[PDB]
Amino acid sequence: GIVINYYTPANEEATFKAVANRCNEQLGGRFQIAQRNLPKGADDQRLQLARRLTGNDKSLDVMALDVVWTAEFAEAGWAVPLSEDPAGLAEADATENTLPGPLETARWQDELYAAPITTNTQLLWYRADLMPAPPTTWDGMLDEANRLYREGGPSWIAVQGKQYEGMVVWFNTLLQSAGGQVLSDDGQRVTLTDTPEHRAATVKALRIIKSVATAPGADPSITQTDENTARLALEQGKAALEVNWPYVLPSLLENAVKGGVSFLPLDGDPALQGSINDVGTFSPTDEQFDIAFDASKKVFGFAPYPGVNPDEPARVTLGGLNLAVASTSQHKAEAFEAIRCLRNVENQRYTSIEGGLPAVRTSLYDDPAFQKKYPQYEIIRQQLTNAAVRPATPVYQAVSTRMSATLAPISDIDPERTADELTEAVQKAIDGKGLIP
Amino acid sequence: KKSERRLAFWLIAPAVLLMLAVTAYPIGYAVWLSLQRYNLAEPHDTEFIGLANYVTVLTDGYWWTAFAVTLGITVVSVAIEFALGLALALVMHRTIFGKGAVRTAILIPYGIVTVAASYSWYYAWTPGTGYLANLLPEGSAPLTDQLPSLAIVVLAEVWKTTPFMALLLLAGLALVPQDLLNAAQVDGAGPWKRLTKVILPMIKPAILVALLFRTLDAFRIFDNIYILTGGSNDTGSVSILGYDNLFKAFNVGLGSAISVLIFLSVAIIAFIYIKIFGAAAP
Amino acid sequence: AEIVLDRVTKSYPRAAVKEFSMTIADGEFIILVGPSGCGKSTTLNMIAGLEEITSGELRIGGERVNEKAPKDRDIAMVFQSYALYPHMTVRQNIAFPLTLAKVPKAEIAAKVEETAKILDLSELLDRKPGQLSGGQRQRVAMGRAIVRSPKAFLMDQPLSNLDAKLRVQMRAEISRLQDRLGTTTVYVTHDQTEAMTLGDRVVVMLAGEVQQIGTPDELYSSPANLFVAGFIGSPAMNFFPATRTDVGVRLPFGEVTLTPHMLDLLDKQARPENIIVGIRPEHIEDSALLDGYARIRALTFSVRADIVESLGADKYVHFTTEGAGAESAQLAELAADSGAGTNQFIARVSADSRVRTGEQIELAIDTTKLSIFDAATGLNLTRD
Amino acid sequence: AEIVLDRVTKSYPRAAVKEFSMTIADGEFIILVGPSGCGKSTTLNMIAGLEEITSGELRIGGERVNEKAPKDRDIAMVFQSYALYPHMTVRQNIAFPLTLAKVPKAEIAAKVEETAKILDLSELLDRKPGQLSGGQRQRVAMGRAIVRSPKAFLMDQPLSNLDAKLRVQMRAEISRLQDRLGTTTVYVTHDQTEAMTLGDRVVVMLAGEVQQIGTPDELYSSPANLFVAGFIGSPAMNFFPATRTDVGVRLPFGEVTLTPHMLDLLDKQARPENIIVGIRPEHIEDSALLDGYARIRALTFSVRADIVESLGADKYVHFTTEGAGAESAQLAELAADSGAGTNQFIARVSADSRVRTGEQIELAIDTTKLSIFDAATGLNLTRD
Amino acid sequence: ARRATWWSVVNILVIVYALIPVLWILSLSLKPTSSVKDGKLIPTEITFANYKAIFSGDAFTSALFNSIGIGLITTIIAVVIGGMAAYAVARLQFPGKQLLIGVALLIAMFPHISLVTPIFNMWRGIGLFDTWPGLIIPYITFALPLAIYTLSAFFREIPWDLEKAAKMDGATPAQAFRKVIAPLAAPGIVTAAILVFIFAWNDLLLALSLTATQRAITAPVAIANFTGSSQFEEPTGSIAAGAMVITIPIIIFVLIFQRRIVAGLTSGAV
Ligand SMILES: Nc1ncnc2c1ncn2[C@@H]1O[C@H](COP(=O)(O)OP(=O)(O)OP(=O)(O)O)[C@@H](O)[C@H]1O
Ligand SMILES: Nc1ncnc2c1ncn2[C@@H]1O[C@H](COP(=O)(O)OP(=O)(O)OP(=O)(O)O)[C@@H](O)[C@H]1O
Ligand SMILES: OC[C@H]1O[C@H](O[C@H]2O[C@H](CO)[C@@H](O)[C@H](O)[C@H]2O)[C@H](O)[C@@H](O)[C@@H]1O
Repeated sequence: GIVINYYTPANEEATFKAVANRCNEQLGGRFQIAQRNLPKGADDQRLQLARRLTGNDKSLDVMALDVVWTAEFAEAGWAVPLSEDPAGLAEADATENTLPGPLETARWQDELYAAPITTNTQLLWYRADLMPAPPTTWDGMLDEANRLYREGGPSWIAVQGKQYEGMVVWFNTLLQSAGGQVLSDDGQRVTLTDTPEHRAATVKALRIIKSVATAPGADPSITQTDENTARLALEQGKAALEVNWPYVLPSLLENAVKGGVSFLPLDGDPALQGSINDVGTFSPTDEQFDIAFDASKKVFGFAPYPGVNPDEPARVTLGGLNLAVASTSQHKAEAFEAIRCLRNVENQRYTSIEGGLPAVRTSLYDDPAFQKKYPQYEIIRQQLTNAAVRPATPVYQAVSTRMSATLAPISDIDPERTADELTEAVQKAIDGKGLIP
Repeated sequence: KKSERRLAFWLIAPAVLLMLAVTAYPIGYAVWLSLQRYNLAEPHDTEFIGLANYVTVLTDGYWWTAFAVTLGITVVSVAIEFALGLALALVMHRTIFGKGAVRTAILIPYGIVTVAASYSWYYAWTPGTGYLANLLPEGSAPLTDQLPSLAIVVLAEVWKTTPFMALLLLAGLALVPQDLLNAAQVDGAGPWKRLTKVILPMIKPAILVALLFRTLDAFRIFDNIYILTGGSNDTGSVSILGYDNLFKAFNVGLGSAISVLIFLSVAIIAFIYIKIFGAAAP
Repeated sequence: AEIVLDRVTKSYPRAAVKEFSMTIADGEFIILVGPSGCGKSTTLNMIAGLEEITSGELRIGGERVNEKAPKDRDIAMVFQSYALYPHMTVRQNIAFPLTLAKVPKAEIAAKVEETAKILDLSELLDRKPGQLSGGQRQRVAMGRAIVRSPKAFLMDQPLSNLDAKLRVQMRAEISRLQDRLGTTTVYVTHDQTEAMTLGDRVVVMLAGEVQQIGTPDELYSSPANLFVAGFIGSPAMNFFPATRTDVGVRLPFGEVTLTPHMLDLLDKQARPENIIVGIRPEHIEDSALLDGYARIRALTFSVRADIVESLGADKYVHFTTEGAGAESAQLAELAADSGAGTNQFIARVSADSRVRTGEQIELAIDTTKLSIFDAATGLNLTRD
Repeated sequence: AEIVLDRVTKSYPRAAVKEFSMTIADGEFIILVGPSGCGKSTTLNMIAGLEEITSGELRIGGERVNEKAPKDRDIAMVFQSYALYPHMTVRQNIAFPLTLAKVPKAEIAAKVEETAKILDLSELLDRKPGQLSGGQRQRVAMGRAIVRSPKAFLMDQPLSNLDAKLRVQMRAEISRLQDRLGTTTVYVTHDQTEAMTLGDRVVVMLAGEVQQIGTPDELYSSPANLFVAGFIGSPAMNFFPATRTDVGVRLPFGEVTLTPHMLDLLDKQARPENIIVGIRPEHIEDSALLDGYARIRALTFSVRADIVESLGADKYVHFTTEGAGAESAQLAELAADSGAGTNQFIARVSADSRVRTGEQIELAIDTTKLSIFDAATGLNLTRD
Repeated sequence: ARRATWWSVVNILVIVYALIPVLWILSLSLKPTSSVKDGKLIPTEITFANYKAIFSGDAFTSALFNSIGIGLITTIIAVVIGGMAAYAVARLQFPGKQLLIGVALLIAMFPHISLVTPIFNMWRGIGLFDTWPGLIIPYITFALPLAIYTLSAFFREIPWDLEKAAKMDGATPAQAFRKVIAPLAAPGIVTAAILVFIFAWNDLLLALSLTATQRAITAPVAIANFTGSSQFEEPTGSIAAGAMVITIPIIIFVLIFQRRIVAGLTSGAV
C-alpha cells in the first residue's frame, strides 16, 4: 500500500503503532502510517534527520520534531507550511481548538511551518512519603534538601544535570522565573546582560546553579543526570522530589505495579496485577485506575515548579513535539491527511490516555476522562499560560551548544566571568563565526 | 618493446583510471568548496569567492588544540606499539613449539571489527560493571575527565593494531640469515648488544615502512575515540572535528578546509619518512 | 694453540659425537672428513661452543673450555655459506670483529690494512658486500676470520661452493696463508679431494666417531675399514667377492695363491673365511709394453668393457665382476653416495691401451700391490 | 633422422650465435662445450624454435626447423633449474606429457610405470615435489623427458645441481639410456670433464662461433688453437714460454731440440719466432726406471717443486719455470677462465717418485710427443 | 629442559594477551542483567534471550546482509581489477611501474574523512545518495592497494620459466595455462579475496556518514546504533552478542587460512 512513514523518537513507538493501526483502519487502506524509529538521544534524532533530508531520501515522509529547531528547518525549506498542503484543510485544522502557546510556537514568522501535536513542562513532583508540602521557591528546595539531610532522610532532589539540552532548558526556566532571557524577542541582540539587571539575574541564577551544584544531601552523582536516573532516584526513595516531565506519573504507576516504587508497592494488588498486560503495560479498569491513583495521591503530589524568588510563580520552559511533512514527500497531500487524522480527537484522547502524555486540543480540558487521565492538566494549563519559551531562532541548535560549552567547566562557575564568557560565545554564535567546539 | 609497453599500459589502465577518478575529483571538489564559502542550511547562499577561508580554521585555537591532541595520541601510541610489535614478532619468529597456534592468536585480535574492541574497552572501564574499572578506588571512572580517558584510548587502540605491526616487522626476522646471527653471536657482543647491532640495520627498511603506515593509520583515526567518547571531554580528535562539520555545522567550506589541511598534514609526514629517512615500498 | 678434546658428546632427538677424544699439535694445518650427517659440521659447532656438551672436555691450549666463551676461545671461522654483513663496506665488515674486540681505532685501521694487503681485498674495502664477486666475497669472509689472528682458524666448508678452478686456486691461497701465519688451522669437508689438496694431518669419521687419523699417505695406503677404504680416492678399490683358501684367495677370475708371509699373516687368525679383494683400479694395465719383472705375476683374466674412455693418462674402463660374496653393512652404507650396483667396477689402465667398448679383453693386475679384506668385520687383512 | 643447421645467427642488443653450421647423425650423443655465457642456452632456445633467427634455415631432419611450430618439432628437453609441478604427484608429473598429448589412461599408466622403473623413482610415484631430494627431482625431470619417446633429446646441463658422487652416476645413466634410446641427443656443459666422460663426438664454441668439432681424443691430441687446447684437461698442457732457434727452442727451461721430421714439418711455415708447446703434465716424470729406449730423448732438467700431493698412482707436483714467449690473446682469455701466474706448472709424476717438497729435482719429459703452437698466431702449428 | 617450559610460559602469556578482552565480550553477552562484573569466571545464568533479542532486530539482520553482500561484490571487483594490475609485474614497461606504484601504497594510508566530505557532497548532487555503489566505489578505492600488493607478492613467485617448459611440451598455450597457471595461482587469489574482504568489512568511518537508509546501513554502524530500540538502555549483553556474531566469521576464516594468510601479509615468509 501507499506507506506514510511516521518518523518519530522510538521511546513511545507502541502507542504510535497502535494508533497508526487504528488510523490505517480509518484510512480504508488508501495509505498506511508506519513507524520510523529515531534514536532515544534528542540531538541525534534531531540531526539524523538532517542527513536524510540533505540527501533528499525519497522514503522521508512525516517527521516529528521538537518545537525549537523548526525555524531552521523552515528557513532551509525541509518542510512545507500548512497553507501549502494540497488538502487545503491542514492550516485550518492546526488552527482549530489547538492551545495558544504551541500554535504560536509553530508560527515561524507567523507562518505555521508545522502542526503542534504534544507538549510538556517539568513539575515540582513531590513525594508525600516525608515532606509536608513542596518548597514553592528554589531556595526552599535547598532548605528541604538541608533539612532531610540533617534528618538523614530521603534527601535528594532530581534534576537534568548532564551536558545536553536538559541542563540548558532548566537554566532557561530558572533565568526567566528570575525575569531574564538569552536573546531579544526578535533574536536581534543578546539580552543576558543587555540590562545590568539581566546581568544581575544571570549571576543570581549562577549563584543558584553553584549552590544546587553542592546542596546538602543532594544526589551525589547528579553530574550526568537524565530523567531515567532522575525518576529512579525518587521512586527508590533516594530523592523526595523530582523536577520531571508529566511522563513521571504513568511510568511511576507502572513501576509501583512492578513493585519497584519503595513507598508505593502496588504490585501487591490483584486489580493492578494483570492491568500490567502481556507487554508489561498498565491497562487499568476504572477501579484499578482509581485504586492506584488514590494510593499514589496518599504518597505523592504534583505541583507548579519552585520559583526563582519567594512566592513568584515559575515561568516553566515549555516543550513539545510538532509534526511536519518533509519536502521530499511523494504522497504529500495524503501525508497532510495523515497529519489531520493523528490530530483527530480520538487520537488526542488515545495519546493522552494510552499514550499518557499531553495532547494539544483545548476541548479535552472539559472531559472528565481527560481530567482523570491527567489530574495535573490544570497545573499544566496554568504553567503553560505562565511558560517561558526558547527564542524562535534558526541558529538555536548551535547557540545552545555554545551556551552548553560554558556550563561544562562545573568546577569554576564564576558568575561575572562565565556570563561575559558565554556572552562572547553567543555573540560568536549570532555572528556564525568559528570552528564549532 | 613497444608491443609489451602498449600492452602493459592497456592492462594497467582500468585500475589507474579507477584510483584516479575516486581521488582527483574528490580533492578538486574539496579545494573548490574551500573559499566557496557555503552552508547546506543556506542552500542558495554561496560566496562565489572566499579568500583565506582556511585561515579562519588555521587561526582557531579550538582547531589547533584538536590538531595537537591527535598527534599526542598518535606518537605515544606508535611508540609503545613499536616496542610491543617487535616483541611479538620476535616471539612469533623464535617460538619453542606453538608457532601456528600463536599465529592464530596474533591474527584474531588484528582481524576484529574495530568497533567491537572499542566497546570492549568502553565497558571494561565503566565503573561498577568494568572487570578492570572495579580495581580503582571510588570517584575514578577513567572514561571521564579528559586526560585519563586518553590513556584508555591509547591502550584500547594499540591493542587493536599491534599484531599488524608484528606481521610487518616479521619480514626483517624472516630475511636475516640464521648463520649470520650465529656468526654475530659467535663474537664479542653480549646478546642484547649483538642482537641490536646485527639485526637493526637488516631490519631498517621494514622498520621504516612499519612506522610510515602506523603513523598515518593512527593519524587518520576515528573509531576508537568516537566509539568510546563523543570527543566531549575535549577528547575531540582531528577526525571527530572533521566529522562534526558534516554532522552539524554544514558549512561545506569549513569541512573542505579541515579535510584539505588534514591532507597537507599527512603529506608532510609522508614526505619526511620518504625523503628524509629514505623509506620505500618492497 | 694446539687443539685437544676428550669424551666429547652432544645429543639430539641421537649422539652427534660418540664421546670423541683426539688432539692436533700447535701451528698445524689439520683436515677433518666424513659423509653428510656424520656430525662433522656439528663438531665445529661444539668447538665454537655454539654446540653444548653432553659429555667430555676440550682445550685450544689451556683447559676445560666452556660454551659460554666463544669470543674468549681465541678462535675464528668462515662459515659454509661464506655469509657476511651487507649493512657495511668491506672495510667496516673486516674492522667489525676487531672494533668489537675494543681495539684502538688506529690499530684497527692498520690491522685491516695489513689484512687487506695480505688478501686480494684492499681494492674493494670501500665497496659493500652487495657489489662483490663471489670469489672476492669468499676472500672477504677469510678476512673476517684472519683479522683476529686467532689461537685457531676453523675453515667450515669455505671452499666448496666455488667452481673447480676457483676451488683449487683458493686451496693454494689457503696453503700460502696458513704457511704465512704458521697458526693452528682446521678445515672440514664432505669429500676426500679437499684433504688430498692439503692436510698436514688428516682425520676421517662416521656416525659421530673417528675411523682413522694420521698422515695422508698412511690414510691413502692402509685403510682401517671398508668405509675409509671406499672414502679415499675417486676410483675406489673394486672390493671383489672372494673366499679364503689355505693357500690364498679364490677371486672370481685371476684368483691367487698368496705370497708366503702375507699368507701366514692371513693364517695368524683362525676365524676369517668370508673375504674380499682390494682391486685399486690404477694398479691394473695392458701387457702390450709390460717388458719387466711384473710378468712373473700378471694374474690376468679377460674382462668385458661396459664403457672405456681415454680420459687422460688412463683409459678408464668400466666392467662388472662375476659370482657373489661382497655384500655387507659397510659396503651398503659406503655405497650410499652413487649407483654402485652389485659388481660394477672400473680399471684405470694406461690410455695407450689398444682397446674398445663392448669387447672382452685380457686385463693384467699389479698383484705385487694387491690387498685383502675381511668381509663380516669390514676391515683390511692386508694392512692397517 | 639427423638434425642440422647452417648460417645460424642470433643478435641481441650482441651476436650470441654467429653463422654456425653443423649436422648430428642419428643416435649420436653429442657433447657441447664452451664458457658460461657462450651461445649455449640461446642455441638450445633456437633448436626449441623459441629463439628468433638473424640468419640460417636449419632442418630437424624431415622438417624446416626455423620455419615450424615448437611443439610440432616432437623433441624433449630438461632445464638446469629442474622445471617441476608442485601441484602434482611424481606420477601426475610423469603423466604431464601423456595428458598433454591426450593419451588414453591405461596406456599412460603403463608408460609412467615403465619410466618410473627405468628410474628408481617407482618407489615414490605417489610423492609430490615437496618430499623429494634435488637428485630425485632431477631424475624425475629426466623421466619427464624420457617417457615421451621424442625424435630427439636436449640437455641443458642437468647434472649441475647434484654433487660429484651423484654426477658420475648421472653421467653413466645418461650414457646407458641414451644408448638404449638410440636417439639424436645433445648435452651442454661448462666443464671439460663431463665431455671427456661421455659423448660420441664433441663440439666447442666461443662468442657464438663454432671453434672445432670432432671425436674427443682428436680434441685431446690436436686442438686447433691455444684457448680450445686450454679449455680441456684440468691439469692443462703446460705452455712453457719459448722462442725458436730453427733447431728447437732457445730454452729458458729444458734444452730441447726438435726431432728432425717434426722440425721440417714446422719449417714449412715457421714465420713466428715466438712460440709455445703443450707440456702435458703426464709427460713429466722422475726417471725412476728410465733404462732402455726411454733414455734417448729424456731431456731432463731441474725445477724446484713448490708443493707435491699424492692424489693417487700419480703424486702431482707443482713447480715454477721462468721465460719469455707465453704471451697471447688466447692465453690472456684462458687466464680470464682462471688465473695462475705465468711460470707456474704441475707434473703428473708417478707417486713412487723420490720428490719431497722444497727441493730442486730434475724432471724428465717425453719430448718427442710435444705439440707446437704459434704464440703470435694463437694457433696449433703441430696439428688441428 | 627448563628453557622450553619457560618459552611455553611466554607463549601462554601471548595467547592470554590476545584471547582475554574478546572472551570478556562473549561472556558478557550472557549476563542475567547483572551489570556488576560478577561474570568474571563462569557466569551465573547463561541468558540465551540476547540471541533471540538481536535476531528479532530485522534492521540489524538487513544491515548484516547489506554488509555481507557489499563485502562480496567489493572483493570480486577489487580482485579482478587488482590482479590484472598486479600482473604487469611479468611486464615491466619503460616508464617504470615500480617507481610510480608508490602512490598505491601511499593512498592505502590516506585519511578517509578528508575525502569523505567532497564524496558526500558529490553523492548529494548525484542520484547515488546512499545506494550500494555509494559504498562500493569508495570501498574499492581503499581495497585496491592491498589487493595489488598482495597479488604482486604471489606474482613475484610466479615462475614464468614454466611457460618455457609448457611450450617445450606437447600442450597448446591455452591447454597448459588452464592446467598449470590457474592451479598455481588459486591459493594466492582466494587468500587475497578473503583478506580484502576482511579489510573492507572492518571499515566504519565512511559508512557511519555516507549512509542512513535501512537499504545500505552495515553491521558495524548498526551495532554502534543498537542504543536505539533497546528496551531500557540495555545495548549491553545485546550489543556484546552482536559483536560475537560479527566476529565468529573472522574466527572461522582465520582458523582455516592462518598458514596461507601470513604468507600473503609477509609477501613470502610462510
Ligand atoms: N640441534 C639438533 N637437533 C637434532 N638433531 C640434529 C641437530 N643438529 C644436527 N642434528 C642431526 O644431524 C644431522 C645433520 O647433519 P650435521 O648436524 O652433521 O650437519 P651437516 O651440515 O649435515 O654436517 P656435514 O655438512 O659435515 O655433513 C641431522 O640428520 C640431524 O638429525
Ligand atoms: N635477452 C637477452 N638480451 C641480451 N643479452 C642476452 C639475452 N640472452 C642472453 N644474452 C647474452 O648472450 C649470451 C648467451 O647466453 P646463452 O643463454 O646462450 O648461454 P648462458 O645461459 O648465458 O650460459 P650457459 O648456456 O653456458 O649456461 C649470454 O652470455 C648473455 O649475456
Ligand atoms: O518528554 C519526553 C521527551 O524528552 C526529551 O525531550 C524533552 O527534553 C529535552 C531536553 O533534553 C527538551 O528540549 C524537550 O523540549 C523535551 O520534550 C526527548 O528529546 C524527547 O524525544 C522525548 O519525547
